[PDB]
Amino acid sequence: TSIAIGSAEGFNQADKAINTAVKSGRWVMLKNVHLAPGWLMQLEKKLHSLQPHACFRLFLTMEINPKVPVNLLRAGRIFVFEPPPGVKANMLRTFSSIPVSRICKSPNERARLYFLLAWFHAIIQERLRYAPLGWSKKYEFGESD
Amino acid sequence: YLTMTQALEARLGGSPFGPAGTGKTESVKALGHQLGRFVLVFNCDETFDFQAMGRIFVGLCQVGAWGCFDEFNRLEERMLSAVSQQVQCIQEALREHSNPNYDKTSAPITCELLNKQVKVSPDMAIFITMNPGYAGRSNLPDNLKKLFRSLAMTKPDRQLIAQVMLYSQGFRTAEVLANKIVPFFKLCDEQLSS
Amino acid sequence: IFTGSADIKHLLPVETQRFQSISTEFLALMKKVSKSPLVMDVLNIQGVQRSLERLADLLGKIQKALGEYLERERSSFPRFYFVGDEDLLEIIGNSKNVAKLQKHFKKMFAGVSSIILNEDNSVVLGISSREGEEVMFKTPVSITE
Amino acid sequence: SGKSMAWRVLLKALERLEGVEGVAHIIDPKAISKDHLYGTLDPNTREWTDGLFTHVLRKIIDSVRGELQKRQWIVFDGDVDPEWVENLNSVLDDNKLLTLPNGERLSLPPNVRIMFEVQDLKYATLATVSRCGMVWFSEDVLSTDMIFNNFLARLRSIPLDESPMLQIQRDAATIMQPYFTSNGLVTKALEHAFQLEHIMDLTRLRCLGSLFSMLHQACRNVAQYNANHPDFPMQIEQLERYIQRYLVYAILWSLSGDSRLKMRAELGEYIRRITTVPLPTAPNIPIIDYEVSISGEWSPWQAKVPQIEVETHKVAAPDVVVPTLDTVRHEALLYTWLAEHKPLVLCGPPGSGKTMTLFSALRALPDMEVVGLNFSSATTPELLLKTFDHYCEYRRTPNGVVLAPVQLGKWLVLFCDEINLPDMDKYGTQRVISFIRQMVEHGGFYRTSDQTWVKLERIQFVGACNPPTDPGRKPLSHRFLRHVPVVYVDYPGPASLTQIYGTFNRAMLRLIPSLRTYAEPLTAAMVEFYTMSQERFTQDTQPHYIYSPREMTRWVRGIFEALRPLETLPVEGLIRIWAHEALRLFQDRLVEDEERRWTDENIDTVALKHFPNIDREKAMSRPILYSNWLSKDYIPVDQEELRDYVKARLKVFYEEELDVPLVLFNEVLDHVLRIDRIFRQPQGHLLLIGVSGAGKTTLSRFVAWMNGLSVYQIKVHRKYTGEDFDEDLRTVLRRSGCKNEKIAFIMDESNVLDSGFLERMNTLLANGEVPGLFEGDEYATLMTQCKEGAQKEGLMLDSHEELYKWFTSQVIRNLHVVFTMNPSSEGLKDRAATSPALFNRCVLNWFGDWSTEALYQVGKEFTSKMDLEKPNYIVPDYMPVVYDKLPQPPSHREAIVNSCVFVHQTLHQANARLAKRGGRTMAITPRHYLDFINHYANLFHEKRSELE
Amino acid sequence: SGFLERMNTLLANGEVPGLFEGDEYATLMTQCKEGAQKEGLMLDSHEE
Amino acid sequence: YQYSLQFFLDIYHNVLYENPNLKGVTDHTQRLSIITKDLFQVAFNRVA
Amino acid sequence: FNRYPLIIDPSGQATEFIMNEYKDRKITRTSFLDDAFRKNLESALRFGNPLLVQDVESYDPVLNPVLNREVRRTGGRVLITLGDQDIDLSPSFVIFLSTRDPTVEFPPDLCSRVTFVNFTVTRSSLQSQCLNEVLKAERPDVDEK
Ligand SMILES: Nc1ncnc2c1ncn2[C@@H]1O[C@H](COP(=O)(O)OP(=O)(O)OP(=O)(O)O)[C@@H](O)[C@H]1O
Ligand SMILES: Nc1ncnc2c1ncn2[C@@H]1O[C@H](COP(=O)(O)OP(=O)(O)O)[C@@H](O)[C@H]1O
Ligand SMILES: Nc1ncnc2c1ncn2[C@@H]1O[C@H](COP(=O)(O)OP(=O)(O)O)[C@@H](O)[C@H]1O
Ligand SMILES: Nc1ncnc2c1ncn2[C@@H]1O[C@H](COP(=O)(O)OP(=O)(O)O)[C@@H](O)[C@H]1O
Ligand SMILES: [Mg+2]
Ligand SMILES: [Mg+2]
Repeated sequence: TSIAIGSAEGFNQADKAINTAVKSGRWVMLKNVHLAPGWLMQLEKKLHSLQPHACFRLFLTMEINPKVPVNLLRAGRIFVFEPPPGVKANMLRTFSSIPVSRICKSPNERARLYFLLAWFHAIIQERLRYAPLGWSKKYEFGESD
Repeated sequence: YLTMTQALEARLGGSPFGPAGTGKTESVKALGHQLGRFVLVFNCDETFDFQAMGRIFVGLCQVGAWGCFDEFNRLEERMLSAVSQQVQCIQEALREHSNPNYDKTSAPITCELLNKQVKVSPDMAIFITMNPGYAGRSNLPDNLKKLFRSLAMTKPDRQLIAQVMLYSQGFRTAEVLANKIVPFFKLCDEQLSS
Repeated sequence: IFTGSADIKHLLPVETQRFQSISTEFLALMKKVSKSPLVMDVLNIQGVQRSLERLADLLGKIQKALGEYLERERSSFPRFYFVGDEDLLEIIGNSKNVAKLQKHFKKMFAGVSSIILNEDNSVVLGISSREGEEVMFKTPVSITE
Repeated sequence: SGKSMAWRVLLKALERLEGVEGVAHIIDPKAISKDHLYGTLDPNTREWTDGLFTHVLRKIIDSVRGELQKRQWIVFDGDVDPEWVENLNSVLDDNKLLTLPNGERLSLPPNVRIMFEVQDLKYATLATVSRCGMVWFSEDVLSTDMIFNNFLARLRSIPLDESPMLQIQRDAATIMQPYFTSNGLVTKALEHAFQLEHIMDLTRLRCLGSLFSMLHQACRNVAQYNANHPDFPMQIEQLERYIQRYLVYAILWSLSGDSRLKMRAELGEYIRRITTVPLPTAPNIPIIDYEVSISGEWSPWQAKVPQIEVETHKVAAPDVVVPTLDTVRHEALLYTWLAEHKPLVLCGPPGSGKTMTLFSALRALPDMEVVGLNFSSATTPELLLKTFDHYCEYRRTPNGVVLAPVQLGKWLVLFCDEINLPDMDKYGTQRVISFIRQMVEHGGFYRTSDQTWVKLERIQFVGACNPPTDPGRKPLSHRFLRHVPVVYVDYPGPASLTQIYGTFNRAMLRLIPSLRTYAEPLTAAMVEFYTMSQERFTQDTQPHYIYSPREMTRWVRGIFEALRPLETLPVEGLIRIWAHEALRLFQDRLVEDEERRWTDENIDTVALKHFPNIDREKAMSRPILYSNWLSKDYIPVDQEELRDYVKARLKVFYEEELDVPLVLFNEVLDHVLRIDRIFRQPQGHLLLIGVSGAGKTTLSRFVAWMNGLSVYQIKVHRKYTGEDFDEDLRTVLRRSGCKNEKIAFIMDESNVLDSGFLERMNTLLANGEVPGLFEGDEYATLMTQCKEGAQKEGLMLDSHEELYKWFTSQVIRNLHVVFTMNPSSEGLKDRAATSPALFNRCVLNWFGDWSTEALYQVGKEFTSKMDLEKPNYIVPDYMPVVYDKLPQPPSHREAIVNSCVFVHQTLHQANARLAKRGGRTMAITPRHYLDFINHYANLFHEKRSELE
Repeated sequence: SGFLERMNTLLANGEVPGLFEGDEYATLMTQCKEGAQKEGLMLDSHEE
Repeated sequence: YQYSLQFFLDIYHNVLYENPNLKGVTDHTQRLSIITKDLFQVAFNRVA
Repeated sequence: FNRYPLIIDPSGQATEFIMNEYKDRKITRTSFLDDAFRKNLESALRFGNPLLVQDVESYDPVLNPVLNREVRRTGGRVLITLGDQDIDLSPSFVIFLSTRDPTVEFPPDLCSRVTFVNFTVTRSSLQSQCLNEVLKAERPDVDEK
């Protein structure tokens, strides 16, 4: 159950989804939770006093922001997503993201094309680390492109 | 046109961005008129809360019209994040409309907008127009930006526009007139007092 | 609204009785006016100005109570979603007299500014834009049907 | 620059030329909230309510009364910022649409024009500027000659009364015509006046408006002179003399009335250099000291400042004004300005006498009643709306809605005390200022309840303000200043202060004839001390270091109150009371010790210098304490007798009201005396600033119980809202005004959960009355209880106006507010502007933290039960002394107490070190010290018993 | 006997005509307004 | 970079009990060396 | 303690220690956020039972008279003003405020009204815990002995 945070009905949906999933064991995901730090505080307090199902999981997607309460940061485990360190890591991530079935399609050339694409992608984002020289500004060349 | 049609084919939205007066809203309206679509322009602001946007989307999906939301970034960041869910639901409804196995003899495609099932016409589309150069404007969350294909609309071709407008209005010397008026506007911009 | 519709009586009963009372008072006053149509003779009718003010207040109060009915009517015809509450009430009430609807089409259509009708105002021959351009339907639409 | 007149003229000309009726809707976009301008969508009901612009446009579109056949011009007369104007982006674009959040789309009719009349576009974005046709009106477009011609034409054509008076106006205009020419007297004076420096930015139209109003008053004066002399109507020669002299006088008082005395003198010298009008022949006296007699001759103002002898029972009274040169000049100027119903501004340092001067000039106008408003940083047009609701009434006339005072034949004057405090938006706009300007210029405003234009009638505005360079003061809009002339009220000079307070001290000391010979030195000493204080403690150090003639008035009033019951008193007693009042007024607000020591020494030196041949020790023994607890007169009290009396009273207090034991020490006695001084004064509110846990609340409750005041505290919880605070305010006001119950309303800064709380408190402290607190059924119940009360004390009062006035008087007399906060710096600076009354109507007491002496006394008294007796104690060679007044051969007990004080101070230093290292610190309070000594006593007793 | 008169009137009609008056009447009108609004029945004039 | 003590204790428990490098190792000192190396490695991985 | 303690224990061991210490005296656990906090607090005041209140960073000012011990002894009664009502204080009442966030900053009044008890993690304690854990995991017989 994926929910975008930012509205009161969104908060109600998040509360209901968590309440049903802690019993049923499904996964709950809340995006952009950095936009309501107080509600994050009460959410962490509610999470502390729970004995949920074994398979229950809660994902909180946030952008790196000081307004995030440190109580929630200590309560949970943090994973940082950012540009891959280098060309090799970028290409590895790109190849991991694409399913093997998609790349291995009946036109045998397709894979090579994908490889080329990956390389090109892994180039341009890398040039973003050199802001004045690689480009003229920090374009948002991301996974959607 | 190329970028917007590419976005439409993938059932995504369009996001032309650039400074004011570059022809973004007018370009979107012109593209909608080229395809014979009913295009509605909305001057968004902070009072466009979640239920208002949901009602607008319900109306657009039922009628099958185009929604050109100009100054999209004037909404609150939390509110943009909230609207992203409705945008994603609408795009998924359009995508399952685009599938081959389904035919118009089956049940109509519906999406869950405002806790109700609403039919989605295939002609409906969503376009957002913004200029990220203003200070104080909200920043679109990434989960919402990935739902739109963006395009920089920064420098309109003033010379060609002037030439064609003067030619179509009956000016016999339209070429020289445009070639004199466009540089004159440039000189007026960067020669007079600021 | 309350005479050309059936479900409104079952769904808004309080509004139905109150509007019936208001209509009774309005018809009584208008009959008194019709007996002697002299503007002065109307003027010196005792307690008429405050009666009209009360009538206006009550009618305005009733208008604010038709939100759900208007929402359902919008659900009936999608383009009504781009029509305000008072304009939608005017359209639905004056559906019999289509002459007053010509000013409301610009809100519902891209280029349609008025419809073309025969002398009986019973059959829709075609449409017209704001600049006078006209489109004639190949098969006309019958309002009576 | 002639913009408004230009578009009005164009509208009228188009209407006459084309036969199309022109209708213009003037809207001030920034005078109302954007929700009130464009509309609201109810989050619960989802029902759309139109704003002002939306309602106007929708009414034009509907064309029920044929608005589509007219030429409609919607003029946005106000500041433009990208918050409200961007919602017009579709309106100003080729879409020509207004798109509302509810999905409604309004098409702009072809006959509607959207116009903006603005003075600048320094905040408007490019998307907004590019969408509109620009017309730039330079200031040179409207020449000064144009304004002069308009003024003269109106003077010759329009009667000022509502014809002999028209003849007066025409004759005056004929006399004034030579001076109202290019390069003439007025233009030269104007171009020179821009070279001078003023308390506010000078504009041509403000000066011209002040001059025109004063000239109209001159014509009215001529009319009155003719009326009072029917046998001989005033002739041409005397008329010419009078008009020329009055014109030069009005030029002087307009073009330099908002500047220092030096700039007025410079303008007078320049005018005398350039003009040809006859002038006073004094060698060095500047022209500004001469008024213009109705006979047509220069007359010194000094003739109208007689040396008066105030009544002995009315010394330092609020309504008593000692005439002074500046006093009479400013009073005449204010009378002239108010008589024309022209709004005005009193600018000057706080306590200079702006409010006093305005009220004194208001005495000469009996048809005119004043209502006080105290603007704050959170002040919005809602305050003005509440005041209009209370004192005015909306009546419907065939021309529209008219808002007028309920009391017929009288002019209501809204004296707003803090014009320049309201928070300026980040686009350089004060909402209440724009709203006031909308009333002043257009004679009305918009009711947002139904978006209806309401015209003011018989309503006048007077503003007060400190100079805009002061902290928390914002410069007023230029477009607002063009309607309101500004007059600078500066602090009285040493000579004027000497005169006024010598008169007061004479009328005071006439009670004791033996002291009558000491009036001249006493006053001088006062002034001298005050002078040094004003130049020693500036606002640059602390926000509350503001000394004004209010301090001198309080000094005189306190000395009079002390000397009132006494039958005889030596010079030593008078000196002691003088020093005591000086300490209570100048040393209570001091923050750290060096300033208090400086004040003590300087009072010593001033008393010695201005009062020689007196016993220094008899009149100035350092523990100066006065009380009326051990007697019936406010006489000096011994420290030990006071300590025993307070101990007995506290023993009663513990059993009766609050069972919390207290440790007595000298600062507690001083503090309870200070609180008792204020609980005995009318409208006496306290502001206690000190560390939490220092006993401010407990001492306040103890003193209130001593004085019989009922202690009231609001019970704040998590879900406390503004409505709960309003309910508590209504309860306390009902108890304090309808039942004649003296109440001590004690409140802490922690109780303030919203700026609305501070706004309500500001209004209540300043006026003793919240305008919008009682309304509806609460108001009716309030009048009921007020009537029962008024008939209970035998007052025959039935109508609502005087019942409410009596209720306000009862609240003023019976309610005392105690405010407690911690001694923060940024917080104090913020509150200095957020609630100005907290520093103007509240007596400030800086309790601070417990001093080292206070800690030592507390420890010594508390550990008296503990043994701490070691006869063979060996004093170390280097005793680490902490209490500097500790005996040098200390006992074991004294060493123990010194160690305890050192422990407290080393915790202070440890927290200082953690704060410096970037760590997190928790404040150390005297409650920590009390816990430490309590644990010490308990552990000592336990361990001794166990060992034994 | 006034107690019995008031009780008789209240029992027979459900309302005592002279019980609410003055400020009590205005307060009753306000509470009646808010109670009718809470129920979902909109009323503004005193008689209804 | 806000980490609780429970996070470090979970790291320690994983190194002690859920360590894949202690399949058949039975020597106490060898197990201790493996535990130390895996503690450093797992702490770095989880924190990083 | 002389003033009622405020406990700062991120690990939560201090709360367990307090509950076990006062278990025989019927200690109950509540929170400032709980809607039953008021009734639980007044019950503890009246019956003199130990009370443990968590989430002190959401402090309710209603405890201000209780923390300051503003008791009034009249007519043989010891009264505490809990909000707007007087309650017969029992001499055996005791309260413990707790929090799990060491980074919270309290206003000076609250810091004055309570005595702080910080349950920080020391190097010696951590070394002891880790040594015991490794001994139990790798040398179960030795740890059990
Ligand atoms: N053509 C004119 N002839 C004579 N007097 C004029 C003329 N135009 C304006 N005035 C006068 O000069 C003054 C200018 O006022 P006006 O309302 O025109 O200013 P504005 O440009 O709109 O200024 P603001 O932005 O401060 O409102 C007024 O006293 C007005 O009566
Ligand atoms: N390709 C074009 N041909 C003709 N006119 C154009 C073109 N592009 C822009 N314009 C004109 O420029 C003006 C401003 O464009 P607009 O839609 O306001 O852009 P933006 O969305 O950046 O504000 C419009 O009036 C439009 O008619
Ligand atoms: N000429 C004077 N005669 C009598 N009192 C004066 C005179 N000048 C100043 N004062 C004293 O100065 C004080 C002025 O305070 P106020 O008018 O409230 O200042 P402001 O208007 O700046 O707030 C009064 O209390 C008054 O006693
Ligand atoms: N002089 C004193 N002797 C003993 N205790 C004191 C003294 N002053 C304050 N206290 C303690 O302070 C507590 C009340 O503090 P309070 O006055 O509410 O702090 P604040 O001054 O910040 O309002 C009481 O419980 C009392 O024990
Ligand atoms: Mg645009
Ligand atoms: Mg103007």
